[PDB]
Amino acid sequence: MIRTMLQGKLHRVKVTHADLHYEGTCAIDQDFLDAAGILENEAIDIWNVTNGKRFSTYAIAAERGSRIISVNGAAAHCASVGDIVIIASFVTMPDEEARTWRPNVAYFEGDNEMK
Amino acid sequence: RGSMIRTMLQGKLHRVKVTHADLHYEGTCAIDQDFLDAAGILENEAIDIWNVTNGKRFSTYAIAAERGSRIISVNGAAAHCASVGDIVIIASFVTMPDEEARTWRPNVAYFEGDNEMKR
Amino acid sequence: MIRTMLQGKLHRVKVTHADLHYEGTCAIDQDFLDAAGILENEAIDIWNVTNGKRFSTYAIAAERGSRIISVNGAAAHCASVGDIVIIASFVTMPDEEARTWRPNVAYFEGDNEMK
Amino acid sequence: RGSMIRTMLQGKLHRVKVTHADLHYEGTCAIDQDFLDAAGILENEAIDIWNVTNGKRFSTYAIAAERGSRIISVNGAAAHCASVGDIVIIASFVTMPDEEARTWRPNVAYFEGDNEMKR
Ligand code: NA
Ligand code: NA
Repeated sequence: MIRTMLQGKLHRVKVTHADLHYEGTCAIDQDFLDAAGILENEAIDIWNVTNGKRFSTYAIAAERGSRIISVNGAAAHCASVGDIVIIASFVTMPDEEARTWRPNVAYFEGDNEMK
Repeated sequence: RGSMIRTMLQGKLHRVKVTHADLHYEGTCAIDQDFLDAAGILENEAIDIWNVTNGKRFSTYAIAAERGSRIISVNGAAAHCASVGDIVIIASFVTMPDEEARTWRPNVAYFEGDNEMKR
Repeated sequence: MIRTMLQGKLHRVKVTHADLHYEGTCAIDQDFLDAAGILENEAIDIWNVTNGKRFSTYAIAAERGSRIISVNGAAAHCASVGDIVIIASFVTMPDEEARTWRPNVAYFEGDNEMK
Repeated sequence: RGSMIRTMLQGKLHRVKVTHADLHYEGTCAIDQDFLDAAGILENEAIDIWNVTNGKRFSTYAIAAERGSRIISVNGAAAHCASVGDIVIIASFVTMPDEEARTWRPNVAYFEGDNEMKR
């Protein structure tokens, strides 16, 4: 059987931009994507610690070192600048592999400073 | 064998406008076949609809509307989630192994006006 | 690439029972499951035409011919007796097969009379 | 090859009670490893939580809490969706080909009282 497993997680990043009108696509500092194993164009779940909203989208890379978490398009209805969110992706694999799988978790403090 | 499988954006229709929404007398969401083609979306494929106007997010499937009709019809229970005039994003996601995912290019079609696909 | 496709749909069935406390598991007349290709223990989506709620659960079989649609446990917060719902399941398959895939759709009127 | 793949209930914890819920200082949901074993749920597996008390439904993942702790800890953003004392159902779903799905038996564990697993 095939299991759905946490691939990686950005833990407690702060939303830095949220534009309904002008922008549409969610964007995340490429360094953060790299640490969590999350890919450009991959499905992600965003869990908003500030307001409790939970939604699914995909992200593209923001510039390395920018520390950007940009939640745009329709998703701007779900997060505001300054909200603390958790961003996760999930992968599937057979049960035998899933039993030893290790996700990639990156922790943040302050203004999206990775620990 | 046993490769880790990613869920990736296959394609999307960016900022199409809902043209029809009927709760009672229709059920199935329908999208102009030309639009489905541009986004690589199939008839009967699962789609996510993200409503830019009201923020609602939901999952359904679509059938093809007549080519050239420019229809985006959100019917059945989903008519509680969108209305005629609303701007929505319609996406489909596929699964593939990690290596393919890392160079995958989604099929994105951009819209304006009367559901005119931009060049 | 692997596509997620509609497997089958029960179109406009009426909820006949909704018990939060006593029962937990959603149940559907086995004849209806058979017509839609939906399996016992399969993930299903329920889209409530009456109140707009959309949720995911799984169902077990109710007695053949009972015409039961029972929405119980936590899901009783999402539907009431008399609500009209659409129940769907989805399967995955490769793109090449998905292009010709045909879902199983069953239509209903009145008191869960299949057409 | 090309078999149609079903999403099936793998297992569930039926009517466990939330024992801890911390928004700010913790993130990860945790479940007594004995409970994970009984339901066939893995550490880091996607789970659905259906809150019997308040009707909220959400998806997350769990890590193992100490065996015998009887912990059901719903933390991070998910602490907006459950509270200590709430009765919840925790399910995981797996995928498999249609033939296997048709005879698949989910791993269901039933609870009462102080998160006591019924025989
Ligand atoms: Na407009
Ligand atoms: Na109790």
